Amino acid sequence: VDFKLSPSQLEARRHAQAFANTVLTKASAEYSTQKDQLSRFQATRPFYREAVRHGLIKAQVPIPLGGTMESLVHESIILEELFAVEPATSITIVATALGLMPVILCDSPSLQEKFLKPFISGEGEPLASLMHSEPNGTANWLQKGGPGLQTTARKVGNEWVISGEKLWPSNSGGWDYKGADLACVVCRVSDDPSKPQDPNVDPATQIAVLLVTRETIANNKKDAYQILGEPELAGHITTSGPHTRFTEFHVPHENLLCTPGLKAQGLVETAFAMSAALVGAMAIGTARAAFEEALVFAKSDTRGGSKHIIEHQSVADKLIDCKIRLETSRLLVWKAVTTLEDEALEWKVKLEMAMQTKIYTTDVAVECVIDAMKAVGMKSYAKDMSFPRLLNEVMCYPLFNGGNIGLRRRQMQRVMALEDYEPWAATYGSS
Amino acid sequence: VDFKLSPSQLEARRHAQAFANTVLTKASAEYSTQKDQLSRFQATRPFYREAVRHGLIKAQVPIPLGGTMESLVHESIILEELFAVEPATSITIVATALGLMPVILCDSPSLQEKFLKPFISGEGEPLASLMHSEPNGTANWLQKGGPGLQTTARKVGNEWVISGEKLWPSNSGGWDYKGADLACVVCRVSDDPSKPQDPNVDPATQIAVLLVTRETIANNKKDAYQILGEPELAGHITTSGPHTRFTEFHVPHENLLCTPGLKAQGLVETAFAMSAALVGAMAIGTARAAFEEALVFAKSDTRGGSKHIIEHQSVADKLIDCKIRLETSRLLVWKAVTTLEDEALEWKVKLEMAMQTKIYTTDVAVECVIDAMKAVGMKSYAKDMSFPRLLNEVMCYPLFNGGNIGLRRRQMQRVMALEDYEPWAATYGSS
Amino acid sequence: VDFKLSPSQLEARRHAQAFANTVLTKASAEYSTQKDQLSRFQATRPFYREAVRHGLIKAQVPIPLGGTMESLVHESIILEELFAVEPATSITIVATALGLMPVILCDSPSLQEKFLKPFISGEGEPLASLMHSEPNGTANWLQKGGPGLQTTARKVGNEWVISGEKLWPSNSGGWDYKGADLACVVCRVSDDPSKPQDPNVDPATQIAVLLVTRETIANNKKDAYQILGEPELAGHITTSGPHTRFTEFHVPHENLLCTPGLKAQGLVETAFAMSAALVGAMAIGTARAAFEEALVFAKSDTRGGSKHIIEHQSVADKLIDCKIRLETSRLLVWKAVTTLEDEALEWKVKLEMAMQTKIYTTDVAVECVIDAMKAVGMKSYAKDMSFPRLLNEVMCYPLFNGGNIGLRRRQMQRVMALEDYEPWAATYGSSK
Amino acid sequence: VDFKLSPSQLEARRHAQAFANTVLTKASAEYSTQKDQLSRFQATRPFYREAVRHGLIKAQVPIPLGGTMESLVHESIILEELFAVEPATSITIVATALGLMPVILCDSPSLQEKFLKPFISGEGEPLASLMHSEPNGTANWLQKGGPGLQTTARKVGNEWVISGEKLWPSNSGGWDYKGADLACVVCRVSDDPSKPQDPNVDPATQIAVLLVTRETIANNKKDAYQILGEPELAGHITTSGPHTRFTEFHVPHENLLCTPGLKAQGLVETAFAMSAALVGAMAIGTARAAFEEALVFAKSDTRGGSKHIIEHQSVADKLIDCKIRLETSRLLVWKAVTTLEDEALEWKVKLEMAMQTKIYTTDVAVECVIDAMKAVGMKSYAKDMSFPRLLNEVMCYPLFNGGNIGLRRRQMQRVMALEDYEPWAATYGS
Ligand SMILES: Cc1cc2nc3c(=O)[nH]c(=O)nc-3n(C[C@H](O)[C@H](O)[C@H](O)COP(=O)(O)OP(=O)(O)OC[C@H]3O[C@@H](n4cnc5c(N)ncnc54)[C@H](O)[C@@H]3O)c2cc1C
Ligand SMILES: Cc1cc2nc3c(=O)[nH]c(=O)nc-3n(C[C@H](O)[C@H](O)[C@H](O)COP(=O)(O)OP(=O)(O)OC[C@H]3O[C@@H](n4cnc5c(N)ncnc54)[C@H](O)[C@@H]3O)c2cc1C
Ligand SMILES: Cc1cc2nc3c(=O)[nH]c(=O)nc-3n(C[C@H](O)[C@H](O)[C@H](O)COP(=O)(O)OP(=O)(O)OC[C@H]3O[C@@H](n4cnc5c(N)ncnc54)[C@H](O)[C@@H]3O)c2cc1C
Ligand SMILES: Cc1cc2nc3c(=O)[nH]c(=O)nc-3n(C[C@H](O)[C@H](O)[C@H](O)COP(=O)(O)OP(=O)(O)OC[C@H]3O[C@@H](n4cnc5c(N)ncnc54)[C@H](O)[C@@H]3O)c2cc1C
Repeated sequence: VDFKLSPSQLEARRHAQAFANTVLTKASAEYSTQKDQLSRFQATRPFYREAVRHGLIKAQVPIPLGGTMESLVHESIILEELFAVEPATSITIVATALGLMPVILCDSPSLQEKFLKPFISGEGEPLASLMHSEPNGTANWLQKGGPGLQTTARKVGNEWVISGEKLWPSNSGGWDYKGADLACVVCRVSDDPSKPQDPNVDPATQIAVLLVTRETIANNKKDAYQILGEPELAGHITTSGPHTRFTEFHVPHENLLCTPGLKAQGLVETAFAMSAALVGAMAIGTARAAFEEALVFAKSDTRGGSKHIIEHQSVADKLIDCKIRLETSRLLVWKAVTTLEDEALEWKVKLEMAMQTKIYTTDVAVECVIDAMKAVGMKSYAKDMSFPRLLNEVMCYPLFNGGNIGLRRRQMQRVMALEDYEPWAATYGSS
Repeated sequence: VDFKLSPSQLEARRHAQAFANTVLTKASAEYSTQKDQLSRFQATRPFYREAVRHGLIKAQVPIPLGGTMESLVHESIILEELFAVEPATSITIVATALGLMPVILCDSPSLQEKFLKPFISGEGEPLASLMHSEPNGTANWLQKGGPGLQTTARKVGNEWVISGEKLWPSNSGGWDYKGADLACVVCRVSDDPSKPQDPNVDPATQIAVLLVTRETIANNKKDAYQILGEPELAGHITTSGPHTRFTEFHVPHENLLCTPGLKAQGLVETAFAMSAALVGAMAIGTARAAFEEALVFAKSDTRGGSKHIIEHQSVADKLIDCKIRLETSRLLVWKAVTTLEDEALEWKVKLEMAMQTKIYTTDVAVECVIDAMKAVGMKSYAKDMSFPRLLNEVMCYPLFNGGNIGLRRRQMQRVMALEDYEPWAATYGSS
Repeated sequence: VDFKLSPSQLEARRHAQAFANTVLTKASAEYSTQKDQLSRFQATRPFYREAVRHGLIKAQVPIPLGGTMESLVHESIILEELFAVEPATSITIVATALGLMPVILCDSPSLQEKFLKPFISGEGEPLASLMHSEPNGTANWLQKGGPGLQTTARKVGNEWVISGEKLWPSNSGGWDYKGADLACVVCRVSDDPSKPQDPNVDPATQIAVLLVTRETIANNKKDAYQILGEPELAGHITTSGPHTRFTEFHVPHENLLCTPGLKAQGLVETAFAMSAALVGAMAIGTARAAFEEALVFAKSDTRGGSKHIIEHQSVADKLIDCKIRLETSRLLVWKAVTTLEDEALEWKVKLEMAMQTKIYTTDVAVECVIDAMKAVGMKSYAKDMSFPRLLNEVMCYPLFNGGNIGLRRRQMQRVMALEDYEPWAATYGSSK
Repeated sequence: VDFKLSPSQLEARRHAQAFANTVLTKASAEYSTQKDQLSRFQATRPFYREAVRHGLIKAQVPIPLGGTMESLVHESIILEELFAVEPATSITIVATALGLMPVILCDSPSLQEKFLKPFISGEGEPLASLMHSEPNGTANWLQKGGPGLQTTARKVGNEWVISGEKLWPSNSGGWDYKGADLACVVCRVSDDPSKPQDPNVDPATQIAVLLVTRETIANNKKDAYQILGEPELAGHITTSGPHTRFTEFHVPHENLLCTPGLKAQGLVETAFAMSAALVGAMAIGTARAAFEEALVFAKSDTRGGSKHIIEHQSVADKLIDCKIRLETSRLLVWKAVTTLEDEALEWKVKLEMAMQTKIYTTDVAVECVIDAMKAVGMKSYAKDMSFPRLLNEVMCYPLFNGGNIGLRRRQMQRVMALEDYEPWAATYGS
């Protein structure tokens, strides 16, 4: 076993660090003045432009598919460096990666070649979005006997017709509310949308993913695709994840990602299991920023006494606790992405590892920031330090990309409950 | 041992509820338009006027002194209800109450009579402020061999001169920066302000409190009292606790609160101990709002499944923990304030009890809000729910009114180390 | 709202401390030499005898029933003091109180006179036991469509016939495996125990509670009542809570506590709700022993340093955390028992408050002992300090008297899910 | 970066599992029958003899020194599997390993050849002990201004004379109270043993380590080495770790491990930093055993309901928390022992990683056993299940090998305060 980093992993970090300090630091001046989420998203566009120019969007796509992604560990290193400085724009890149994911993961070379083309080109500001989440919630989307997804699709002649709404999909409306360059819209197949899901059919068998571009939207009536709102978020205030409504929205059959059913469900699951592991690097960056600020304060400030506050056992204990959390978190992330990439392992082993990573890293990032604030004391509470930003940003992570309580713990529980569950298969091999 | 609320206690609750619901619910429409801390604070003035009209500022002064304060339990119940709805204005009442505490507590009926006058009157918008906090910190203000406080007073004729800076004390500059109606100003006595605090005298013997009114500020040079800045706070965005420089600020010897030394220190200590216990009522209110919003949602939203989410064991567990935290917190506060009102108990017993309460209630209120958010899920992260505001507001409590790590734990630690410490004396009497 | 203790409350404390110090401290010399759980329990009998002679068994019964119990706060005070010193015997008093509770709680003056008599007499060592728990578990006993209690009862002639097994109930086989003086056996009614519980009958309608005395077991054939085993416990090593089998065991109709069904269930629930609140006083006692052993040590020992270890912030933070846990716990127990005594409040309100109390106090006591051990350091791991004993003892509380995970949180969850749930009813009263 | 185990790491696992199953499972029948720490310890001798015969004492010594230790990850793997079955004897192997460390780590080929020889032989049941801990405690043993260690040493001609008491060093008195085969006794230098440590000299500059054998004990007066007492322990009931008193105990100058001072302290510091990391494997072993037992139970028992209790979210949440604690702990331990083997990293980087690991893994292993018990419920409280044993064993770890509160957090805080502290040097290089 090995923990050493290669020259190009070391370079990937140097490059991501450089980008963060030279480019992303300048972003606050532009978005801090805007009146709302959308404007603050729009003021972010030139920084996403620079990220594309630096190859960061191209690096969200595997090498065999024309991108530059060297590995999932390189990816982890990049995300942590970025989120250590400024989640603005950084969150657009990662939201774009998710959106590309069902396409990256399908076994259809011609579909990939067409749809990933803008994203590997090294230019523009193309945006991808995985449109899964809904106003009514999705923790229970695969629950047999339940409502199911409220965005449905039916086949009409040689087209699919989407009806229903999405909420929260990052990047989905695009820069101008005329759409992301690529959106993957997860639908429940229903022939009469006003009929409840059949309580006797397994919900996973009814799942379709329909690709939807700016062109698809142009080719529809204006009212067929409405943005009804843009949530005002506690943190990550520069992202866009609108409330969209599809009313008799027409999509070409050739935009069906694969055959509706368990394969389509499996592509969503694998995309979201991969983000589950990666999202830990986001959490580590944010909490690393809280820890490093507090550490530098504690080593340079006596707080009106006769020694630096790091010499007080209780200040030390908090920073120790922060340190341990960050350390165990990065290890777990790296273990998990490395598990995901191992072709010898059963999916359920990869899935379980990814769930654990998401649950642990996200919950523990929150503790890390709060402890860092407690250690710095009253000064962490005013906006001339980073903490107020960090505090709101960190609380996203346990909630988002499938909430720990409703989704990730339930997915893990389900694997653990199977007869053939091998707890240590990712470590000690399969028995 | 009895827990039953009196008719006067239930009236105070009803009364505080009616004020919060009819008056403080309107506050937000006003201050959300303003674009900085002071603008927001001033927009709060009409609601503080209303609070004086409802007699809330007068309810802060005991009966034997012309105010209507019935008991500390009444006060606990009042603060809980205000904070469960709106910390705007509510925070001003409490900051005013802290400001008046040292006057309320001193041996001197003529000073009590002259300075409390505008607060017991029922008219105007009088503000008070107890000015202890400094830019360099205060956790070590009483450390022997330390630099002590940096706000110092010297005796020059029939006057005291103040040199130094203050940060954070809420209300200190009044509505307009011409000063609070009654500021107490905790000072280190130094004949030569440019000489370091002598490392050989207990710092608690150099303490002096000087009463500074809007009049004193008018009877001084325009450059003798300056507001250097106003912190943009993470939460409690409508409060004012600015950066204040005293340069050659002249104060009448008659405005001296008591004898410099252990008595002056004891007065600051007794004031901050009372606020330590009462701060838990603010923290309970903020957390109670988080819990009840989460509870109402759990009991009425299925989150796209077949049953209300409270029916999920993991969701219920979160709410159970919130509930427990809130219940133990309230008991501890009521026990704390009762202990402070008992005249048979030594001071160290009331101190230790008050310290516990500040530490517990404020740490646990943060947990309660985060858990409530986790139980609600993604929805809790947008501003059509209260949680974003509550999260920011709740992170104030472990940090403010003497942070737990630096101040309250060491105050408690000092007491427990004393040779004659009786841990259970507030419960089973002294032996 | 008022926290002062009365002279009679201060007397209950003094009396219990004196009892614990002078009597209960001699018990270890006796039970430590014994080779198994039963022997350790038997070696405890002289100390239970002394408990009776000090009237501690009579203070488990209300005054209106000929007992000397003054209140539930008095009770809580007494239990903290006893558990702060030694849970041997102390556990037997409280097991007995639980076993007496269904009888104490019924509305049947003649049964009370009859069955409670030996416990109010100040004589002998009479044992009671609430026999509910079972080999297969009880967290799901009331689950519609589940198998339900495996101890069943059927009426034959003017008698009931008990079939099946209990496990865990303290005192249940009495001093000698010939039975507690009074056991309340919780059964599910069933005419043919070979048949599964009916999945369309609400389980709570099928509950029965049968009084089983030493007289009742003597009147049965030898193999109708058998002790099959005695669990060897991590802590509370001197308590007895055996594995009992009933095979065709005959009980007289006159010993049925009340009509089978919801009223039987309500009796069990009420008793376990009361014990839920009082179990917190037992947790408080154990943890307080830990906190105080550590506090003393921390202010007497420098651990080769120049200042007493209480003077290190990390050590203080532990003790501060222990103290906060003990103070908040005690407040909650007094709040809960006080709420339970409040006639103006609905059952749901009392139940919820008791569940919280059990959950909080028992979880947090564990933490309190572990932190105290961490504060003292390596020395806390050797049997010449109390900690090894306290750590095994404290882990019982979250698991026993209805575990927090399977039972108590489920009970509280269910109350919280009711449309008419008022969270602060016990503080601010009901909104109609 | 790589997580894959080599063929020989998987073989070391198989070998440790098989030995734990075929041999260690029979230990309890012997020691349970016994009445006190020592007799329980002595009842363990045949199982150590089998550990030696299986090559396990030899695998505690590096290959350059004639042992068979393949690497510190192999070691981590070996200990995890041992402690997941039975800590008895298992503990004796690691106490021995620690007691050999300062000889393994010194740079003195003649001391190494001489003192490591019994332990690489494959024969007997030789024991080693690192005798550092004392009745008055050791968290403050390096405190300038303090009393310092209370076992002192002074030079008399061409020998050293030891004066003081040790408490807790596992194995120290050997099997029969006539001493470990090798003990490394750590003393403070004091010409006058009744004189208080000079408050003006750095205590680290006065540390000495003296090698004591069964022969050094034999060559002394009967009453110069007294075993005063044997603590009865909450768990790990089969170890010996006596209260020992040296009164005028003569050691040949040649048995002095190195030059007194910073270097002797450094040998002790490195030995305990290595153990600080490996001690995490033990804690994983105990906690894994708890977790596996609770998992098997939850997947096959309905607790009188209609479904396996693992289908209840509250139960699954406990097992998810245990699983996470174990997974993070193992990753951390492997990161730490690897960090320690990296010649390119400075010591303070290695120290800090090791302290993190001891603190995290041992704290978290406790919560893991307790959460496993709570998921299982009442039945976990009785001795027909493993939990009562596992509960007492697991509380050893946050407290032993330098307790977290007094020793390991202070060693870590001290590193974090240095001007040159690089938090991420072990991950992102210097
Ligand atoms: C809304 C609001 C209202 C406020 N109202 C008032 C008011 O009315 N009047 C007033 O005077 N102040 C007020 N303040 C400030 C408040 O009282 C703070 O608690 C005060 O500034 C002291 O801060 P601190 O406890 O973080 O200590 P600091 O001195 O700032 O220390 C900072 C941190 O350093 C560490 N530290 C320092 N010394 C030690 C030590 N000896 N041991 C262990 N750790 C140590 C601790 O981790 C501590 O948290 C207000 C602030 C806010 C935001
Ligand atoms: C910045 C940001 C980016 C986002 N990116 C995307 C994106 O790119 N694409 C996308 O599709 N979505 C995205 N989302 C949404 C995000 O992925 C959410 O996690 C998602 O909406 C599901 O939320 P939830 O986990 O709270 O589930 P919900 O269905 O909203 O359930 C909420 C809560 O109900 C409870 N609950 C419900 N069911 C159960 C159950 N069966 N068992 C136990 N508890 C239960 C839990 O407490 C849970 O937390 C984003 C959101 C944000 C803020
Ligand atoms: C000293 C001592 C004294 C005792 N006194 C008595 C007594 O006087 N009378 C008596 O009858 N018993 C007594 N007991 C037993 C005690 O009351 C136990 O709590 C009882 O056996 C039930 O145990 P349990 O809560 O673990 O439930 P179990 O039914 O055994 O379930 C075990 C575990 O399964 C899981 N589980 C099962 N169902 C669910 C669910 N629906 N949801 C979530 N999780 C679930 C939980 O993790 C639970 O902890 C005593 C035990 C001891 C050690
Ligand atoms: C099975 C077993 C095997 C062992 N093996 C060995 C061995 O082989 N060799 C050996 O030498 N020892 C051994 N030990 C002892 C073990 O290494 C202990 O950790 C050691 O004695 C140190 O104890 P301690 O950390 O509690 O510190 P102590 O000095 O005993 O202090 C105890 C407590 O005091 C407080 N404290 C003291 N100073 C401070 C401080 N400055 N700051 C904050 N808190 C402080 C802390 O809370 C600490 O936990 C063994 C013990 C056992 C049970």
